[PDB]
Amino acid sequence: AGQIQVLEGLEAVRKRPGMYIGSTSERGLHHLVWEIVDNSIDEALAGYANQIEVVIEKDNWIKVTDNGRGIPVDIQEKMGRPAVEVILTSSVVNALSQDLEVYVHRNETIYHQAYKKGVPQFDLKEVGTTDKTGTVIRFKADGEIFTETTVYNYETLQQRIRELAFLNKGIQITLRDERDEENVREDSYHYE
Repeated sequence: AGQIQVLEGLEAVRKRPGMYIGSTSERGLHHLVWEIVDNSIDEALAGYANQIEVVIEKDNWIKVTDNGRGIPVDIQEKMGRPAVEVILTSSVVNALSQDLEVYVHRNETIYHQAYKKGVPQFDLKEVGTTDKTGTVIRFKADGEIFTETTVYNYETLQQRIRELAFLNKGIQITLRDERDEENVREDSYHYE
């Protein structure tokens, strides 16, 4: 029933995306970034993170990295699935992305899963080791949903990132545009 309810949720979000994120215009595209960054900010507010990095990657992928606890990976009695899988298969960003990848650094281990339109492409796997904790989410917005544009505006991202750092003092939040490898721009904000 659990995994059935997952698939139905994905279908629901992709049928009426504007009901979930306000619009499928440039505004809604940027809302994807906010949803992910908001979750990292909660982890800092909980006492466990203090650095968030947003990278606009080649072809308008977005990568958001935080140094929090890592999304948990323990198998849920609820779903029989890893917690991270449950969390990400119920995410609007994941549903509205053509592709999305997660790397969790936790338990001295790096765990990876990938998704398309919210559907896991393989079971969560151990890919490496680590001495850090945190979460990396990389996604590519689905152009079948975002029919006007899938191109981010640096100044839009910058203005809100600066506002978020000012509002949440002590969190370092960095924005980097890597879309043109010959001119990489970075702005980093850290209030008191």
